[PDB]
Amino acid sequence: GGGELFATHCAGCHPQGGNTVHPEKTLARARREANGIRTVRDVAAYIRNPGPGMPAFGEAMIPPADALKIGEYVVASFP
Ligand code: HEM
Repeated sequence: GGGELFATHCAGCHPQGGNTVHPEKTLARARREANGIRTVRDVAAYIRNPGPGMPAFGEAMIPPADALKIGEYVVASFP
């Protein structure tokens, strides 16, 4: 499940869709979209080449199908 993948790999730094490292860059829809992360595929692609301070999630670690599940959970969970 997308929710479980998020809890495992992302919730530590993005609890409830926030950001413990860079306060301004939360997962809230308006914030992420202002930075070009709008679609499920945008989220999936972003984790492979993220911004400073965020570890990169390669395809070997998180296969395409799972990256999409994470994206599906992110867009629906954080308005
Ligand atoms: C696969 C799980 C994760 C997802 C889905 C995710 C997703 C995102 C997204 C969409 C953004 C906003 C990008 C922007 O607006 O420019 C972001 C930013 C960020 N994430 Fe994550 N993240 C994940 C895991 C992590 C982890 C584990 C950490 C903490 C070690 C982390 C730290 C950050 C930081 C520091 C930023 C700011 C990057 C910058 O300053 O450009 N993220 N993340």
